Amino acid sequence: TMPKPQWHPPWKLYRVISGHLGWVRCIAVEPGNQWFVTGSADRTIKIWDLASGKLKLSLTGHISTVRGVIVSTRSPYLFSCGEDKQVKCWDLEYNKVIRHYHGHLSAVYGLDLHPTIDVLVTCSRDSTARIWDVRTKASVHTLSGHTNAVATVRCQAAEPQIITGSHDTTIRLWDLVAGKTRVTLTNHKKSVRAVVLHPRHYTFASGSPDNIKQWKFPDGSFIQNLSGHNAIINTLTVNSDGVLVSGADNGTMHLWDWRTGYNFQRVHAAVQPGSLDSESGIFACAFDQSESRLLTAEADKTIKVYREDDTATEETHPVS
Amino acid sequence: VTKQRVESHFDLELRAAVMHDILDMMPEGIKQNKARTILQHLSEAWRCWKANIPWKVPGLPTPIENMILRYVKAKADWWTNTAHYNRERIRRGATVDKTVCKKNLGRLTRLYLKAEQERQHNYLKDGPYITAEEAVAVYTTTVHWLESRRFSPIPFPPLSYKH
Amino acid sequence: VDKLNAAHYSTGKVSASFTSTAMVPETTHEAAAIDEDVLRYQFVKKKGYVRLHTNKGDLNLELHCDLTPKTCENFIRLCKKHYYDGTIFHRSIRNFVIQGGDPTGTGTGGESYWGKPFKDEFRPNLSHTGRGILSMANSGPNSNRSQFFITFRSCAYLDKKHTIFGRVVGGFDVLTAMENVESDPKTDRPKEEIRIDATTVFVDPYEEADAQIAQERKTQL
Repeated sequence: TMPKPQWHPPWKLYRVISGHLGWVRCIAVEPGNQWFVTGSADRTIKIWDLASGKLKLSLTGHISTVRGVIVSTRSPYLFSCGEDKQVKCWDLEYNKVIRHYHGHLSAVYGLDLHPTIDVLVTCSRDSTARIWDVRTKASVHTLSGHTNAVATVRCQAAEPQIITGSHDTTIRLWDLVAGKTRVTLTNHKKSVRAVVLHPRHYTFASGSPDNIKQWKFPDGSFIQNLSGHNAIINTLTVNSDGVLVSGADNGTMHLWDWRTGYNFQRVHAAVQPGSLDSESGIFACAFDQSESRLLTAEADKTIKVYREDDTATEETHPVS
Repeated sequence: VTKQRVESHFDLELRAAVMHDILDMMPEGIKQNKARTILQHLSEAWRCWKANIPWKVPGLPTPIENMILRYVKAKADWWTNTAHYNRERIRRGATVDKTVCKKNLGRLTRLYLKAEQERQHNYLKDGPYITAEEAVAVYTTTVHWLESRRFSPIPFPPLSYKH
Repeated sequence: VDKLNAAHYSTGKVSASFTSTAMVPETTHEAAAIDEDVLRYQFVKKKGYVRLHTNKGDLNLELHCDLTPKTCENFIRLCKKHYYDGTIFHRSIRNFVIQGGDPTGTGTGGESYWGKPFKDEFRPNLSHTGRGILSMANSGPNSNRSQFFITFRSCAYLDKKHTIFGRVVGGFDVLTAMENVESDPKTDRPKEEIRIDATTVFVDPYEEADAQIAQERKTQL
């Protein structure tokens, strides 16, 4: 029912970090694969060297969980956002807050910086999202309409520029400038938390308890229903070679190929020493810039780092 | 958010996060799983963690129990870490208050009594740590000393006692 | 706890050892051991077929051992104990019932297979209507015993009161002779002793249950 799926070598766990004192809610990578940022519910924000796996820095911004961060590739800025109703921006030469965009009403849940228009787009459990001027603390649009907490946003240059998925189980595509709803999709049954945009196929996938779904831009054409990783899914991350990663809620991490939707690996990770298994979980993922290694921030205060498997061949690992 | 509403706030955020997560995943109790009752059980699990009493209600669908344990572990750890931090403030003199003094006293004792209950039961399960050689050495050496001090052992206090 | 014995919830030892310190930490959830005979009854979905050999003749017994599993199995275990041999149908009320099940033949005694007076199982569908209703004589709620009776016709006032386990399907003329017997209008006792002489349990649905259960135990082992 499909052309024979390609062969991607599996992934093996090799390096494990344990430095936080709470859940690790979000994690991002620096433009040049030298260091990655972590934001936790311990309220810290910790910068780590990507090579030596050593904690380069820690900074005590928030008042509660840091629910999401993002590093600027057009500046030495780093934007944090947390359930303290507030969003902050750090200069990373002087390591300090430089402006704070007030305005939301409840816990921010996630955010993204638009690659070319210098704005932020942040989603919040207050049933909205907003578009922020970078510098001047100006919000141009309250992208509104989701009947509940806008569980995530991703933004991109092309039309449409803003996709937001929610606990209303809907997905919504917005025109940025008029700040208006353009299109809705409502295929899902259970809330939808993870949306990811392909780098070179003008497409995007959304995850929910039921299973992943795939769509074609700019319209919202359903494509290809991906099933198999039946667990509350928390982040989707896609790689250069079409490797697509779904981190589930309960630790079970699943891999597939983007083209055929071929679930070709299940990794089922082991918790730290002191953590009961029931505290297992995955909360965010990110491939490095060079896309060789993979970071995953788990729900037991640890950051696990997987590497492409080098000893893999078609016979070591056949495709079926 | 300000130090007043920190507790009430974080609580709100936690209870609602629980609601979203499970009572959108666990259902197939689709109508309403009596979420309100599952949250009553949340509160009770907390209470029992605070009072060091094994809370074990058997009929719970294990995945629901898995969630509840994830969340109580989160909250109790937050509790602790904020206790560490407030006590460091108060020892550093930084600030005064008539609440954050009594509150922290309460929290800090409860943490202590939990440590103790632990350490007693551990002693019972792991036997006297003072092996037997050490016990006999100490005992015998005391006796040597006393006898070499001609110490008349005190006698149980007679009733028609002079003093 | 094997895979069949994997209950629906955890034993709770992780929960206890977590919200308390006096107990040793265990960090793996362990689901419970579900059950036994109750598990068995999930396997017994088939009926039971017994030929009662009485001094009047044979009675073919159909039993929804799927629907009243404890009742039917108590009866079937007293059957393969042959606990009904010598027992008499010590009560007969014309156009009401014939009632028996006592090695004492007095009607006031008897056993459950486990000795334990067992719980009453009336279901929405089992109603004492028509001839051949085979319902438990119990002294009230959940008091079930060795005592059982057949209704001679529709007796719906026994519904939600007397656990039917099945029906009569053969021996209609046997029970016709039974309903023709004189019984003492002050003790309703048959003037001719009608007695269970022998038991032949053709199909033992709990046999097939135990077979499948033990096969799965062997295969998972």
